[PDB]
Amino acid sequence: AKVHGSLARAGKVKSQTPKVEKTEKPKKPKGRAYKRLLYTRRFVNVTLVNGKRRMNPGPS
Amino acid sequence: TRSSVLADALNAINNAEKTGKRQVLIRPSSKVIIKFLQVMQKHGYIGEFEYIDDHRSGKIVVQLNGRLNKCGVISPRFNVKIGDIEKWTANLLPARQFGYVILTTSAGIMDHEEARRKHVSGKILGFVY
Amino acid sequence: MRAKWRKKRTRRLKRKRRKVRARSK
Amino acid sequence: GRVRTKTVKRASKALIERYYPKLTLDFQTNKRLCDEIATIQSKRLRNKIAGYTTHLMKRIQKGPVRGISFKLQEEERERKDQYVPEVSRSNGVLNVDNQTSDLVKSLGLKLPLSVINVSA
Amino acid sequence: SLPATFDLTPEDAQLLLAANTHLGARNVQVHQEPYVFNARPDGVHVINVGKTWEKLVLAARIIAAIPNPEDVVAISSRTFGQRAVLKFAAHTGATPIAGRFTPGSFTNYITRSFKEPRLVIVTDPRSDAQAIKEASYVNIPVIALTDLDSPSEFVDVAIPCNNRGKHSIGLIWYLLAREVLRLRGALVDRTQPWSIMPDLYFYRDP
Amino acid sequence: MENDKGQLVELYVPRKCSATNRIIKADDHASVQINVAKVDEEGRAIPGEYVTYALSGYVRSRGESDDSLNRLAQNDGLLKNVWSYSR
Amino acid sequence: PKKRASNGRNKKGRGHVKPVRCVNCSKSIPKDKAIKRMAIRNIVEAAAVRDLSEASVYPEYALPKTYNKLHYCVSCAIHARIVRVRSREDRKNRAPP
Amino acid sequence: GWVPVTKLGRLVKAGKITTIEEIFLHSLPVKEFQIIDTLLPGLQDEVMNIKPVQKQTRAGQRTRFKAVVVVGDSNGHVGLGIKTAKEVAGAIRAGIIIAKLSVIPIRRGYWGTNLGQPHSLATKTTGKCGSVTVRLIPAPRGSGIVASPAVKKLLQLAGVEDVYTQSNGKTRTLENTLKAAFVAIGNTYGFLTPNLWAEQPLPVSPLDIYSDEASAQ
Amino acid sequence: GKGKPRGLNSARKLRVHRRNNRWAENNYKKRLLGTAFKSSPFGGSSHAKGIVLEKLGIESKQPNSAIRKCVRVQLIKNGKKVTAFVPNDGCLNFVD
RNA sequence: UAGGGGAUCGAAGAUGAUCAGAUACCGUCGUAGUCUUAACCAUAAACUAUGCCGACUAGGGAUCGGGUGGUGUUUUUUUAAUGACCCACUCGGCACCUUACGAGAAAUCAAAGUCUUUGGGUUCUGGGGGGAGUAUGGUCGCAAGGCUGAAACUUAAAGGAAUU
RNA sequence: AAAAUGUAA
Repeated sequence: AKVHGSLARAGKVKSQTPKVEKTEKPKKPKGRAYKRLLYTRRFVNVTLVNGKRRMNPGPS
Repeated sequence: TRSSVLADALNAINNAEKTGKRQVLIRPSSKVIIKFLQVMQKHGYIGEFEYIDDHRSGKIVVQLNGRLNKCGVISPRFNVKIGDIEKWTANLLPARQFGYVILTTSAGIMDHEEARRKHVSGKILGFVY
Repeated sequence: MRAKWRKKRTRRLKRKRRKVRARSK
Repeated sequence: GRVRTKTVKRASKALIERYYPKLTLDFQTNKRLCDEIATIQSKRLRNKIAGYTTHLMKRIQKGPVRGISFKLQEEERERKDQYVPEVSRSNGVLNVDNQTSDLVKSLGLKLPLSVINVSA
Repeated sequence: SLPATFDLTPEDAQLLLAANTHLGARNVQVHQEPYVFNARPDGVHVINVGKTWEKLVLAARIIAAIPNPEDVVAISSRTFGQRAVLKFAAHTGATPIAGRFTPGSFTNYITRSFKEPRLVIVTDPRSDAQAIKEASYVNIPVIALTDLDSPSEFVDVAIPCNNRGKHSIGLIWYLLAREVLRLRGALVDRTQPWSIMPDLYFYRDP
Repeated sequence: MENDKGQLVELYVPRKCSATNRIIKADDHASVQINVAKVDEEGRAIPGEYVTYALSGYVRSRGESDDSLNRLAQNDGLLKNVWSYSR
Repeated sequence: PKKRASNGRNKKGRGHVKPVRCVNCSKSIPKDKAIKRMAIRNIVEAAAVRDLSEASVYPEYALPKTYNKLHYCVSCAIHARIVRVRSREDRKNRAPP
Repeated sequence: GWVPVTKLGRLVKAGKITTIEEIFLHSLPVKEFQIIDTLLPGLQDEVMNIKPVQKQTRAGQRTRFKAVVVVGDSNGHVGLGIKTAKEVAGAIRAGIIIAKLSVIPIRRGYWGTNLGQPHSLATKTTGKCGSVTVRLIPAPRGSGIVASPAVKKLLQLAGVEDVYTQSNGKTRTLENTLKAAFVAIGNTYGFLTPNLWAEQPLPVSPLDIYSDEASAQ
Repeated sequence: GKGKPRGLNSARKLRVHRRNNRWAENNYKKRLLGTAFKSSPFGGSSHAKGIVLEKLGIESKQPNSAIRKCVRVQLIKNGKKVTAFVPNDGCLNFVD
C-alpha cells in the first residue's frame, strides 16, 4: 500500500463549508417538567394516529 | 459389563411406555429393585409385579398401565445433606405439587417427604413421574 | 491447491535448511 | 401440426352424451345438428366440432367407447354379462395332496380326499 | 354383548367353503395376523371361519350405528368387486366410489367427489393406501379386507379374507347387508333365506 | 385440578386412550372412537345405545388397533373366544 | 456427500480386493468395484449365417457361438457404454431391463 | 355472507355448539376459518415481522413476502399464521385466515401452590423445530414472561403470566423459535398429571346426535 | 456415560483433562501466559505515552478506496517505535 | 543395508509426434523398482470418515457354520443308512428391503435411537479459519522421515447439507 | 485428435 501519500487536505471539507450558527432557541425545562411534556406529547392528546407514531415526521 | 442393574430394568421400561405395553420383563433383578417397584405401586404409578424364582439371579414381569411416563436413574450413588432434597426438586421434577425422588436411607428405600418426617439420609437412586 | 504438493514443498525445504545448519558445526 | 385442442374434445363430448338418440356418419347433418341444438360464434369453429364427432361415431358402433357413456350402456352391459353355457363342479370332486388331506380331516365335509406325490 | 342365535351355523359356514374364503396365503404372513386353523403345508395356511364371522358381525355393529345410512363410503380398487360395492349402496343408500379414487374425496371440499363420511370401507388395503391417509386426517373409522400379506396401517378392523380376487369380494359385502337389516331393519329371524342372489355380485366378463 | 375453596378450575377436559391410558388431545388426527350399538331382542341395535372405544393416533400408525380391539371387545362379551391373552 | 450406501460398488465384509485391468483403456480397477458384462453372442452377424451353411458340409452344419466378459473402469462405461445414469430414487434400481 | 359446507360447518351456523371446547374435546379438525370466529369473537392480532423470500428464474428473480403474524387472546387460545403472498397486504389478510385453521388450547396452573386462578404453568414441557429446543418452566407470581422479545408477546396473547425459558442451538430465527413454542404449549396436555388420573366417560360426538340436521338438503 | 467417567473416585481424571482443554482458550491462554508482560505495546496498562517520530500518510483498503492520514509514535517504558491513528477531521495541525 | 535372482510392466532418463510453448497428456526403449532371505522404516480417503463391552424398540425374505423336527424327496443293490436339497424353527452372523410413531442442520441412520422426559460402564481428540502440523528443544531412525509440538502476525469470514 | 484468457465503468 501507500506509506507516503498526500496530507494537503488536513481539515479540507471541514472549513470549505458555509458559516451558519445557532440562534437563541426557546427555553426547555430541566428534570420533572421535561418528562411531563413527553407523557402528553405521545400518549394523552397523542401526536398523530396516522399509521403508527411520529415525533420527527416528514414535509407533510 | 453389567454395572447398574436398576438402570437396565428401567431401560426396557422407557421404550415399553413409548409403545403402549401392558406388560414388561426385567432381568436379573436385585433386592434394591424390589423395594423400588413398591415405591411407584405405593402412589399409583405402576401396578403389581410377580417375581419369578429361578436358581440364578431372578426375573420380574411387571404389569404396567399407562400412568407412568419417565423412570430413570442417577449414577453414581450420591451423597445428600438435607439441603440437596430442596434443590433437586427443581433439578428435574416436573412440578412442585407432584413427583417423587426416591433414594436410599438407613431405615429403608423411600422418598424425600417421607424422609422429611424422620430426618433420615444416605445415597440416591432415581427420579419418578 | 493440492495439499500433497504443499507437503512436498516443506519436505525439501526442511531438508535444505538442515544441511545449512550443519555448515555451522 | 394439425391436432384437436381442449375446446374441441370438450364440446364434441357434451353434445353426444345428451343428444345421442340422433346423429349419423354424415358431415352435412352433424354440422347442421350443431346449428339446431346449441349456439356458436363462427362457422370454421363449428365445422371442427362436427368432424371430430363423426370420427367418434365410428368407434361407438364397435361396442365400448373410451371415456364416454350415458346410462343406456349400463343396461346393455347386464345383457352380455352371462357367458359359458357348459360350465368349468363336474370333473370328479376334489384334487388334493397328502397335506391337504389332513386339512379336510379337521374342518370340512363335502370335500373328499385324494393323494398326489410332489417332489418338494 | 351377545344377540340371541347369532352364533355358530352349519348353513352359513358351508357357503363360505363354496367361496374359497378358507384358503390362506403363501410365503407372506404379516405379524398382526395369527388367525389360523392349522398350517397347510407346501407354503400355505388356513383361516378360522368362526373368527371371521366375528370380524364381520362386529364392524357391522358400527355400520348400523351411524345416524344417516348414506354417508358410508364404499371404495373399490379391484375391478372384481365393482358391481359388489354398487349393490351394497343400492340396498342401504350409501355412496360407492369404484374405479378412480382421486386425492380429495375426504379433503378438498371444492370437488364433486368430496363426501363427509362417518364410516369408511376398503377392499384392498395395499393399493388403496391413498384412501388410508384420507381418513387419518379427519378422525374417521377405517375398515380393510386383509389376507396375510396386506399391511394393516392406520386401520381399525382387519378381517381375514381373500383379497386375491375371484368370488371372495362378492361374498363379504353380501352378508354385510343381511346384517344391517337383521339388527334394526327389514329382516325377521335366523331361519331367513333372503330372496337376494349372490350371483348378481362377483366378477362378470368381459 | 382445583383451588383453595374447592371448585373445578382450569377450563377444558381432554379425553384418554382406553387401550394405553394415554390422553387424547386435539392435535391427533388419527385417533378413532368406536360406536358399537348394543343389540337385544329380535336384533335392534338401538339409536342411542353405543359402546365407546379409544384407539389413539399412534396405535393406528403401527396397526395395533387390532390387537387391543380383540382385547377390549373380548372382556365385555361381544367376542366369543377368538383372541387369547396367555401367549 | 455420500450418495450410495456402497459408495462405489460394495465393500462390506472384506476390506480389500484384487484389482484387475480395464479392457478399453486398461486402468486398474478393484475386482468387485469394477464393471463386467456378458457378451453371449454368436460367431458372426445376422446375415452371413446362411452363407456359411451354403459352403460348409454336413447336414445343416451346427452354427457355434462366442461368450465373453468386458471389464471397464467407470470412465469407459460412460463414454458411450453401459450407463445413461439415473435419478434420485431410480438409482437404487437393481433389475437388468 | 358466510354459509359454510359439511356437517361441521352447518351445525355451527345452527347454534348447537357455542363453545370451542367441544371441538378440541373430540380431537376433530378445522376446515373453515369463519367457524372458529362464531365461537371466538374476541380474537386480537399481533404481527411479528416480514422477510422477503426470493426465488430465481431463467430471467432474473421473483421475491415474495414471508409475514409472521399470530392471533389469539388472553385466556388459553392462540393461532399460528404463516403466509407467503405476492404483497405485504395480501400476506396480512390471508395470514390471519391461516392462523384460524391452526388454533390450539394451552395448559397452565400454579407454580407449586393451589390458591385460585391459574397464574403460572403446569409441568416441564418443550417443543423443537429444526435445531431450536424451547423448554418451559413454571414461575412464581409477581415475575414476568422471561424469554426473547417475540416469544414474550406470544405468551402474552396466550393467557399466561409467569414463565422461564432455556434454549439450545441457533435461535436468532423467528420461524423456528416461535414454531418450537407452538410445540411446547401443545405438549401441555400430552404429559400425564396426577390431578387428571380419573377415567372419563368420553361422551358421544355432537356431529352424531346433530348428524340428523346437517346431513344434506 | 457418553464419552465421560461418572466415577466417584475418578475425580482427578476430570481435573486432568480440564486444565489441558483450558489451554485451547484464547482468553485463558493470554491470561496465564502474561502476553502483555512480555510483548504487547501495553504492559498491564490501558493508557500510555509516546513521542512523535514523524508524520505519515497511510491509506485504506477494500471494499473502499481512500486515505487514512496517520502518524508515528514511540514507547517510553519500552523504547519501541510504533504507529497510531489520528481521529476527527484534520487536527494534524495541532499534533507536530 | 547387504546377497540372490531379475520374464513382464515400469518414478528417472531417452525419444518420434503433439502445442503458441510441451521438460505434460500419445507412442517406443529402459536404471532403481516390482519377487525372495535376513534387518529396517511405522505413515495411509489405514473409512463403515461410525472406538470397546451391555440392554431394549421393527414386518419380512435371502444367506454361511453348528443345532432340532418332518411317517418331505433324491441315491438303489433293497426298506436301507448316511451324504445332497426342501420346509418349520433356532443362536453367532454377512448384508438387504419397506417404513422409523424416533432422532437428526439436512442428506440421512433400527442406529448416527433410548439427548431439556437432559446420567449403563469407559478410552482418545477438537473449541472460527489461517500462520502451521511450521519453529526451538527433545526423542527413535542408516538416511528419508516419524512422535510430541509453539510464537509473532492476519482476518469476517472458512465451512457443511439442501431448494430455484 | 486438437481448441487459453478476462480492465475501475
